[PDB]
Amino acid sequence: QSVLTQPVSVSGSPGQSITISCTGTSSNADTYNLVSWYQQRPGKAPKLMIYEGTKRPSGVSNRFSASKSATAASLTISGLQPEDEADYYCCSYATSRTLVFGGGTKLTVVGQPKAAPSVTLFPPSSEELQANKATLVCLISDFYPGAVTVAWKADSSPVKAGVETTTPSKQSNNKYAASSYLSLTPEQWKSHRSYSCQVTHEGSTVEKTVAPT
Amino acid sequence: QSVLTQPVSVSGSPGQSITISCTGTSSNADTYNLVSWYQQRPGKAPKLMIYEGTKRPSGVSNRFSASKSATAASLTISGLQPEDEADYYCCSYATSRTLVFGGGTKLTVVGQPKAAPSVTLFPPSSEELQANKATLVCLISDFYPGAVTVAWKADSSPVKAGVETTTPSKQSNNKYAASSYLSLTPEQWKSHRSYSCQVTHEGSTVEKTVAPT
Amino acid sequence: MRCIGISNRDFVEGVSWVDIVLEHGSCVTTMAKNKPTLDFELIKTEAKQPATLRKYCIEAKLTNTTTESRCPTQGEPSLNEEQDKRFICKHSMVDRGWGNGCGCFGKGGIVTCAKFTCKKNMEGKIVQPENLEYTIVITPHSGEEHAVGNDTGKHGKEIKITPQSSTTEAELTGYGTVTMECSPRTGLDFNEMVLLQMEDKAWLVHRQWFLDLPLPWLPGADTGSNWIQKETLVTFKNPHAKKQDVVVLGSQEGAMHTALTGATEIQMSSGNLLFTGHLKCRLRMDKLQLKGMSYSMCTGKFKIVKEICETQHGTIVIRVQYEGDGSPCKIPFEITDLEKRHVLGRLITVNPIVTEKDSPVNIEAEPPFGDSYIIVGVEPGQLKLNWF
Amino acid sequence: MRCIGISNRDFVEGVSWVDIVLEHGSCVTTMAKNKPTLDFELIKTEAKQPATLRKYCIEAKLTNTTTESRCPTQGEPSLNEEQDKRFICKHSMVDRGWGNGCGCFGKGGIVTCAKFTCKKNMEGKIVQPENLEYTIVITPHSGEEHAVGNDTGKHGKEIKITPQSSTTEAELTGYGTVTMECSPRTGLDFNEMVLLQMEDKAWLVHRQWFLDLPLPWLPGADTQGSNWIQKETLVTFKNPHAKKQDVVVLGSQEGAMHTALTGATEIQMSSGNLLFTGHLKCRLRMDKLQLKGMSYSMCTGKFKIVKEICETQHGTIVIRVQYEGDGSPCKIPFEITDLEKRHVLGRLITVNPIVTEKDSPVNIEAEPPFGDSYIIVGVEPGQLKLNWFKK
Amino acid sequence: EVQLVESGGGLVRPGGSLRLSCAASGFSYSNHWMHWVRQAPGKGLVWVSRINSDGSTRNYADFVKGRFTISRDNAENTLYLEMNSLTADDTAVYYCVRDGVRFYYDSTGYYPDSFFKYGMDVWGQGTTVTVSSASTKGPSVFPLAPSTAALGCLVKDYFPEPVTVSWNSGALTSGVHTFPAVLQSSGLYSLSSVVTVPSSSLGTQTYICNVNHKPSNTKVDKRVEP
Amino acid sequence: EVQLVESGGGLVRPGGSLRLSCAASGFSYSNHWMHWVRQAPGKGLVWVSRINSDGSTRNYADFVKGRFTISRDNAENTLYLEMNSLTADDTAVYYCVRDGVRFYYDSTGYYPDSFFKYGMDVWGQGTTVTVSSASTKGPSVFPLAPSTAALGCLVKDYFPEPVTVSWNSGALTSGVHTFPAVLQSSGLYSLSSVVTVPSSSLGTQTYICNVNHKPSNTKVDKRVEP
Ligand SMILES: *[C@@H]1O[C@H](CO[C@@H]2O[C@@H](C)[C@@H](O)[C@@H](O)[C@@H]2O)[C@@H](O[C@@H]2O[C@H](CO)[C@@H](O[C@@H]3O[C@H](CO[C@H]4O[C@H](CO)[C@@H](O)[C@H](O)[C@@H]4O)[C@@H](O)[C@H](O[C@H]4O[C@H](CO)[C@@H](O)[C@H](O)[C@@H]4O)[C@@H]3O)[C@H](O)[C@H]2NC(C)=O)[C@H](O)[C@H]1NC(C)=O
Ligand SMILES: *[C@@H]1O[C@H](CO[C@@H]2O[C@@H](C)[C@@H](O)[C@@H](O)[C@@H]2O)[C@@H](O[C@@H]2O[C@H](CO)[C@@H](O[C@@H]3O[C@H](CO[C@H]4O[C@H](CO)[C@@H](O)[C@H](O)[C@@H]4O)[C@@H](O)[C@H](O[C@H]4O[C@H](CO)[C@@H](O)[C@H](O)[C@@H]4O)[C@@H]3O)[C@H](O)[C@H]2NC(C)=O)[C@H](O)[C@H]1NC(C)=O
Ligand SMILES: *[C@@H]1O[C@H](CO)[C@@H](O)[C@H](O)[C@H]1NC(C)=O
Repeated sequence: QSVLTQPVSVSGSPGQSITISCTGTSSNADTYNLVSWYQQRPGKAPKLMIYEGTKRPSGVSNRFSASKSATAASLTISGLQPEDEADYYCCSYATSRTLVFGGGTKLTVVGQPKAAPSVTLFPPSSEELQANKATLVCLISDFYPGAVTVAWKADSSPVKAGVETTTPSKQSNNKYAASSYLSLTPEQWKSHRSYSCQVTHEGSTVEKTVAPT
Repeated sequence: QSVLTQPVSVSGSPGQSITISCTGTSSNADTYNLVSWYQQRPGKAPKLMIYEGTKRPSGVSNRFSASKSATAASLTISGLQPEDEADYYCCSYATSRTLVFGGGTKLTVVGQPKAAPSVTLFPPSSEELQANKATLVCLISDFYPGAVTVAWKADSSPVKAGVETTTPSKQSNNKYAASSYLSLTPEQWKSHRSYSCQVTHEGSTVEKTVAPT
Repeated sequence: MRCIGISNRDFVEGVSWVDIVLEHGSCVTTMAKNKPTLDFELIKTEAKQPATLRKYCIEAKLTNTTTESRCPTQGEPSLNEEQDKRFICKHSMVDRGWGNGCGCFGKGGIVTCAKFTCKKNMEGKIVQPENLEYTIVITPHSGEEHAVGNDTGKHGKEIKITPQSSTTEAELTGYGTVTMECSPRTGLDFNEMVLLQMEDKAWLVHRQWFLDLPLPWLPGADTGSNWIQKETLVTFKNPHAKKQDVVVLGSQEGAMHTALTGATEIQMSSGNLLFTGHLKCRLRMDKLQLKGMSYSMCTGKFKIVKEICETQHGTIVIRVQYEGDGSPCKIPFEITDLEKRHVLGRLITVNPIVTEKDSPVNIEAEPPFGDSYIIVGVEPGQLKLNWF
Repeated sequence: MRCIGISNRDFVEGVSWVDIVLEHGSCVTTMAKNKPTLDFELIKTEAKQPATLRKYCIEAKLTNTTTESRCPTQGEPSLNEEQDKRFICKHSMVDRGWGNGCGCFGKGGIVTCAKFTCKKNMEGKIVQPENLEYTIVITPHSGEEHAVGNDTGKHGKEIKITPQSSTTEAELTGYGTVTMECSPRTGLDFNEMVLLQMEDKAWLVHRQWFLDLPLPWLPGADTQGSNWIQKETLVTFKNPHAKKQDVVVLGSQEGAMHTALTGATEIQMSSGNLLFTGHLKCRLRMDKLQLKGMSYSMCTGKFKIVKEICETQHGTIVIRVQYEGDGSPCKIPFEITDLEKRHVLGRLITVNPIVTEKDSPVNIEAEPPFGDSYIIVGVEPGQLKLNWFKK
Repeated sequence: EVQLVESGGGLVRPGGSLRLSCAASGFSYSNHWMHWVRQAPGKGLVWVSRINSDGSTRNYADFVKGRFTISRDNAENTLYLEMNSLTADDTAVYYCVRDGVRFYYDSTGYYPDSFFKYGMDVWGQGTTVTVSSASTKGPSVFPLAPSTAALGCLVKDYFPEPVTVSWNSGALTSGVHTFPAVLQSSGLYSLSSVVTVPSSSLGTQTYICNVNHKPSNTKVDKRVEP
Repeated sequence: EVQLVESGGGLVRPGGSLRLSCAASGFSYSNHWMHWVRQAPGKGLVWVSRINSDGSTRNYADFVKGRFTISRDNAENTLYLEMNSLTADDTAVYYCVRDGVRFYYDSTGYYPDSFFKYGMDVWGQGTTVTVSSASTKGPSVFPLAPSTAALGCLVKDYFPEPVTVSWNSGALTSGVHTFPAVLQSSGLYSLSSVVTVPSSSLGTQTYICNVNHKPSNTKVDKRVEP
């Protein structure tokens, strides 16, 4: 067995050198010796960037280099360019016969200053409640870079059942927006004192709360 | 091979004696010697009424008798009562190894006065046409007995593709109603000058016509 | 009346006890003076406490094939499947080198595993002679309208016997009891034999021979997925040291059939047998009695409901209905010459009686050779029929 | 260089002409004075004009079972299936009577028909010896950086031969042509032998024996046919008590056949191609073969050892080295002498090692001598000196 | 007495397989012929198949080119029908049926004599087999505008049954008739609901139909005007 | 140069089966290992399966307990993935991928050495597999009332994509953001559209969202008020 974890997001400035880590659990030196890296630009197919932990295939820009240790593997991009903004995935063997990918890292090339998300939480509409349904709508807007994490809570209890969240998308102003949904029955909504939407962006958390009453 | 055909409907009055015929194609005297009759009341399982052309099983009312000839087999009901308002099916061998049923005969026992059907034909609604669909709705109501036949026509050409008709059902006033559907594309509806719904009841026909224009 | 229509029928008569022999597809009709005529048939034989000795696979399937190899000096490869008892695995050596994904040149270990699944098997059952249950159906010649040849036996008293519990009294409703003291007469004794059961076929074979079969087997205890001796039907091929292949050796069903030619074949049916062995019984009728021997003769006339037919043994079956009054009453029956001078034929359905006027009676009788007169009832309206 | 790594490898040296023996899983390395070293391999054997003699059913299935009976004196029953050649039928007699649906008592005729469907078959093919196509792969010892044991064959010239068209000239890009005059030496002669093909296995058996097999067959003429002859050989009708007729199959004869085919010449098979036991004795003329670049100068620069020396199963060694100097295309200087550098000792396998591009390393295979040896590649300065051990 | 209970009916995808199983009790099952008969909704009886006591004789109707296999287990008093390659033409109720009369002539139930006397005297309640291709779907509702006068609402393409319709939130009940649904070739149901009202009311009184489809948790309120 | 083209992706019902098929060109297919990788929409890459040259070694990820079978046809330069018992967790784009580096070490592509050097250097464009259970539906639209201020419309349970939203018949365009749809566990899509307006305008200016779902030919105009 083996599970590879990567940072959710990494933000860099043009000309700078950024490093993305790939760490494993129940892994060893052979896991990282065999790590490969893949670049996936938005809406495009993945591209092989690194293999055998540190070897770069021909055609891949010399701005990409990689290192590996007995405990982690890392990809380094020197001279960050806007075209480097993409999702990066690490991959290695999970067992002697099977491969596994990391969770992915969204690499942001900073053109504009970092902006924290604005969060609006809407309760179920009276109309929807009349349809024997309930949907909590958590609106996240005007943030940069375009990586956020979302947590829902019923009272103080984290909730994951029924939660569906969109991938952040560019707004008309080049910043990002994303949406999160918590689907409930009217009885569920009404059974708790409150619900909360928690948005984490660049290590800070904004939580909005609404109540049935 | 052998195919058994029965009348679509037979209407009788209480106390009267009615006879339902079962005629065969590619059949012979042995087909009719082996004819069996089955009664099926609405929503009930079939019941064996006659076997071996003329033998009546015990329990079956003595008001039911049967005859057979070299060209047809017949079931005769003497003294019609409201309780026998079922569909009747004949059955025999199609080949030395296989059986076949007739198409069935709906026997109506006239309890209340005969009422000719009222027919309303509705064209597709503008809303449905906006959904790139079209359905002609032919409403048949207030008839007794509860047997009708339905024919659709595009201009003068009989149409059978896309036609779906309900089995007549009792109304709140004990007379019967039935519905018929003709499913078309908007282009099909619009390609003809008119459509017609033809309802036949007790040997008379009522035809309503509507046009796209 | 059940025996009527079966060609392999016996007519056994006993002076005033009577020994009979029952086998599958053979019926015995017994008659005795002032005793009811009875029909016996062996309807089923069953081995009830058979201990499965061994189950062999005759047709197998290999699935879920998995392989792992290692480069020279990198040790022995291993798969988890090697610890799964449903998998057959084998280690070999292949030629490795630069051109084959190894840094140096040598023999790299390989290992191939496949899931052994049986598609067709054979079971060996050990059966104890005393546990062979027989089901005999005794049908009295009661004349009832439909009793004649009715396999259902809803009129015949079923009785189960075993080579030990040989003596059984069977009560026949309206006729009393009949004592049966049977004995087995099998072809082979079950001692040192194994009942090799496959599909719908069955045979009796030597125990040591059975155990010496080179096929994958499962013990009686595991009836399971850890097939023993899987090697007997699986083969690993690595002829050029390049790749290892796993190949099945193909269904042994017909091979077994050929091997089982010089063996006593038994027919089978989902744990029941159609054994070729005869059951020798002794039957006592001292407690049997003719039902209704005190009733008086029928006065009215009789009707002939069904056309006279001749059986394969020259006997005739006549279905007649009583139209008169008096029921329950005795039908007068006689079969004399054309001049009515002396009775000639024999009665099979002795003491034919009417129970209900509506229900007709079936009388079976042996007419004499040539022209005969079947007289049923008494004048007036006494039926007079002519026989050839 | 393709042979490097295979255990069943032969080293044949010509005293101009050379007789070699190719078989499956065997490679042959040929060497000759001032001639390129070549690697030969039999990659595939194929019978292209095999005439199906007879097809036998070894596992069958009975379906579409139909029965008809008649009451006594009502004649013989009949089904249309009795005229369908895919059906097997049999007439018998059963005991009939009142208790059995007949107005009278007697022997009523019965008839049972079933559809004979084959699930597994065996095909016997007659193959003409001259129609046996062989595919040989010739890989020159070109030293190319990936040429070593590369199965792809983007390096060796594929050539097809047959027992008749025994002589073929094959051109090797940069080395000229090689004349091959081959001849088959199979284990058994194909005259009166039948290539009994079943599934992935194959055998060579006597013709009369094949034809005398008691199994259902389809003649070579009717292939994809449905009128299986002798269906009786796998079908049996049982009516032991005259009560009912049953149709029973005799069970797959696959393993029975395998047991019968023990004392037969087994052939491996693969969807109409054969891995055959026999060998191909060829004669090879190298008079038109030439060392590529026999007029080249010695490399002047120094060489780097890109990959650790490895030993093959036959004691020879393979050294992959990269040229760092200037001059390419140039001849690689190579020598294996004693520890005291007095006299050349080991032999060269990859004769005339040459450099084509500085970036592309070269693979040289040589037979070092027994014991301590010195592998000298290049020239002073920086002349590579490697000591090798040979037990 | 004697009864037959079928099982195994339900939703099957097109091309799918299903096994129907009928349990018989209270009569000498092993000696009787057994048949399968079917009935498309609202249509007539269609003979499907029969099997004798042994199972040596199994007959099928022409429409089952080999897709169904009938079978039986006498000791378990069970009858089976294995169905493959099912299509929309096969949607129907399937009845397990006993041939009790043949038992009166051949008590073994084995012999397949040509054109033998038969009688299907015992029938099961039937198991519903629905071969369709939707999972859940709420209806689309369209108005049938008046042209006394009759007006209504058409409830198109929903699945499964049932749909309920009221008028004016239940206030209009006189003259209301909600029709049985039809199953279309698409595998979806449609029905219509109509009300006959005085023609003089058509300009003044508003008529709204309230359609409720609980399986999809859908409610629609459609206004119907001339 | 070198290309891979996948086929067979589309809508499948839960529990259904599908066969994906990849055509390879421009390289010696028979000597390369081949893999299947998937990616749920907007989510990360997930390795699914691999097969060697021979087909003697076929490996699968733990989440495919045996439901998918990989296969290949070397002479046809084709790769297959047979998928059964599909669930909503399997909706994703499926990519056909070549292991070009392993070719550099083992040119046969046969030997399944443990932890061998590999590299997924050639990828197809991917085929979309959507495991769902609805076909057409106009949406239900609910207002997200203001509590500057943000207000919006929630467009729930429609299928398929896409839905378009305008505001005030296209008159309101500043500050409008229509969000990508989410696919729910029900197999239906939902999206939201928001506009940020001055809070002072909330009492005076009417805001109406115009939702158009062309596949169902449905339009809804919902007014959003505080
Ligand atoms: C083999 O034996 C079978 C059973 O033997 C029985 O065993 C003894 C112990 C008694 O139970 C005795 O009944 C039998 O001897 C035998 O099966 C039996 O056959 C009869 C037919 O003769 C079955 O049906 C019964 O008859 C009527 C038919 O009525 C018409 O014909 C009669 C003349 O035959 C006229 O009088 C009438 O006016 C009619 O014209 C059946 O309809 C009825 O069965 C059904 O009745 C109602 C219908 O709703 C149901 O409630 C019942 O459950 C039945 O469905 C009568 O029962 C009789 O049922 C049947 N018995 C059994 C147990 O099955 C068989 O005929 C013999 N065959 C041969 C070749 O030997
Ligand atoms: C068996 O033989 C195979 C082919 O044999 C050929 O024979 C000789 C005579 C020549 O014709 C030559 O073309 C072949 O060797 C052989 O396959 C070949 O292997 C090479 C890898 O060594 C393939 O890839 C090529 O290399 C680069 C990798 O660059 C990195 O490594 C090199 C050192 O190897 C460094 O210098 C670099 O800085 C990098 O670190 C590949 O990336 C590239 O392939 C791709 O290139 C672009 C990328 O966009 C695409 O357009 C291409 O289509 C490729 O996708 C180079 O081509 C080489 O492609 C491959 N040839 C063939 C025909 O497949 C194999 O290695 C041999 N194996 C054994 C065990 O002997
Ligand atoms: C491998 O085993 C699994 C688990 O039983 C099974 O589902 C699968 O079908 C097997 N593989 C093949 C190719 O049958």
